[PDB]
Amino acid sequence: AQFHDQLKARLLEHTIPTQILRESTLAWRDFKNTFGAPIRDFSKIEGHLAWTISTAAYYKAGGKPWKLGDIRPGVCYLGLVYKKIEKSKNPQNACCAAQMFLDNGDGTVFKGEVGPWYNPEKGEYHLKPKEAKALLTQALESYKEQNKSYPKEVFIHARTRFNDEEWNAFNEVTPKNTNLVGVTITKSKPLKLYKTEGAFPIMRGNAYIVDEKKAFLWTLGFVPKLQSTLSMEVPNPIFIEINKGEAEIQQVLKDILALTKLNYNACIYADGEPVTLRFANKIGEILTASTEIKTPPLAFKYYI
Amino acid sequence: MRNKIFISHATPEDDDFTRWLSLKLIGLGYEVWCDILFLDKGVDFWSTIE
Amino acid sequence: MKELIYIEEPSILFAHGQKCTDPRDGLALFGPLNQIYGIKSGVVGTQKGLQIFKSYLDKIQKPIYNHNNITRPMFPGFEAVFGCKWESQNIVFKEITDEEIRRYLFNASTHKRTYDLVTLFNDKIITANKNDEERVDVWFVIVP
Amino acid sequence: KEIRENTCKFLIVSSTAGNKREGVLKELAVATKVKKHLQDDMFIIPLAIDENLSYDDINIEIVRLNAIDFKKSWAKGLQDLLDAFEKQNVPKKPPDHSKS
Amino acid sequence: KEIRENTCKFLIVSSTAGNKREGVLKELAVATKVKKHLQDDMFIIPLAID
Ligand SMILES: [Mg+2]
Repeated sequence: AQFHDQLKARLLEHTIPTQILRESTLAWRDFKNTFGAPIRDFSKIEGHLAWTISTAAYYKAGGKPWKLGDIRPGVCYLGLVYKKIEKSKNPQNACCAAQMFLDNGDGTVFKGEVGPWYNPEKGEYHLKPKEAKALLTQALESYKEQNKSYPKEVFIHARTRFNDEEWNAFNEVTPKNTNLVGVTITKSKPLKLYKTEGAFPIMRGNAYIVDEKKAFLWTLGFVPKLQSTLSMEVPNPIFIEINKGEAEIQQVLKDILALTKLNYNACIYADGEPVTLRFANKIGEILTASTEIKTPPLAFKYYI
Repeated sequence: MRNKIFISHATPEDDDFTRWLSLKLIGLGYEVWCDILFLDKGVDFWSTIE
Repeated sequence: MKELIYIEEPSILFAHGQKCTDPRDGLALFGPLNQIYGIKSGVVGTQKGLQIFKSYLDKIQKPIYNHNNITRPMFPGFEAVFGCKWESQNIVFKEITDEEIRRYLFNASTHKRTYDLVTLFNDKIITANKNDEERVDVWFVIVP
Repeated sequence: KEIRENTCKFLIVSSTAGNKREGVLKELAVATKVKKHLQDDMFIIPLAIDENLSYDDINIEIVRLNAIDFKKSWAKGLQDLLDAFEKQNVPKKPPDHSKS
Repeated sequence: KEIRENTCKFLIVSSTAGNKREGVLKELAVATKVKKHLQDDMFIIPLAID
């Protein structure tokens, strides 16, 4: 259950990359039918297996497969997701900063922030006012040191709406008059819809606006280049709600759509949710395996 | 006229010795012809070498 | 009447200042941005793991074909796409435990079994990294 | 037009079933005739890809010629093809990936 | 048909212009290939006339 989590968590203190490969992937020949039903199969998909592995290993070597270049310079980005540890007093307090994008003249930064700040409450999530100030200040000095100047515009993602006091505290730690906005992104909300004619689902990239604040987006259709569906059955969309701030809907929607292909762990053409939420989700269980670590690194090579 | 020096060997077992000899001889200056310093395609397999 | 607004696909950057939408064909055409060419690796496991890893490592040099071309772009080869060397003749292997004193007789408190497994693997890796001379880059772990 | 008036080299490909095709053999005979016409440097450069195609059972008319190997890794085949090409003093052109 | 299934011996000749003819050279190349395949050296019997 926690084999990989524990192994990577305890090896994290020595700064060594690693890669775990099950033998069944390598030995998919001899694990054939026990009594007439084959256990296992990659014939139809065999070539793609190589595409799944090589580039990943390349990233662990120190190579950059592909970078995105559709970002306005002099902007921010950040994400967040919580986690349940339920160690002793069933605490709900595990917040893992996801990432941040920066333009240091010519390059792109993908290191993110870390530090599992705690919270006495066990079921209400949110965040106490003290932790949030340091949480945003951290990204602030990171931007200062990687920009040799001050940041201009800031964006924030989330998973759940939040109360007034902590956003007010976030506005309190705002330097000068920079604009801050946070966007809540759910995962599943039922808006099942069909195609009137034919035998194919909706075509990927559609939208359905219900108000100047809320919005919707579809991600599992079928790209004409791929000509085949990304999901076996009819898809399920993502519901978008803007919580606070003055943010135009179309630009933020296209921005969050543009950040669903940076899945370095694989090479599938399209992915459902943006990289940020799942990326913080998959770093959280690494640090929740064992909590004796102090100041873990901020490079995602070792985590992934 | 007669200036070049031919070198023959067995390809699938030893090539490093021949390569080192060719490099050393060309370093000293003597012109060298062997199995690895010919046009990427011959007219035939042999006719060119003979 | 309520209508659906459509959003087009963005574009990603590649080498030589080129652009495309899919990344696979771009890699097959232009390659990565930064050039690093050392994959001196490491591995732990049993000897059958050694031979199977060697076979799979030197197998990927030849191209391997999908069942359906139109949905999966072709894979010509690691050196064909990346311009980086990775072969099955420069591995520095460290031997694994073979006795595996843990058997069906010992199944209570599997947490302890997991602890013993991870302690063994981690100490072996750490000792190999700390004491030996050769410069290793990645560590592959295989186990049934 | 192109085979006679505006061609410099030739890149016949020896696949497994390349001998069966009558069109490739016809254009191969055309290339042989144009080589018998020119007699300047060389025109034909074979290539081999398959592992089943043994080095002796190759197309009968082309047994006289050798072949750069591609059965092991495509990268080295592309490399030695290109440096043989540039050794043959073929006229150059600055690269441009945008056209590709 | 023959050189692969219906050929036993070989009777290459040697004129004063045989070494400059492509057909005979091609045929003897095929003959050497089939002699390697057939693991028998008793295949070609050269002839001298002029
Ligand atoms: Mg992984």
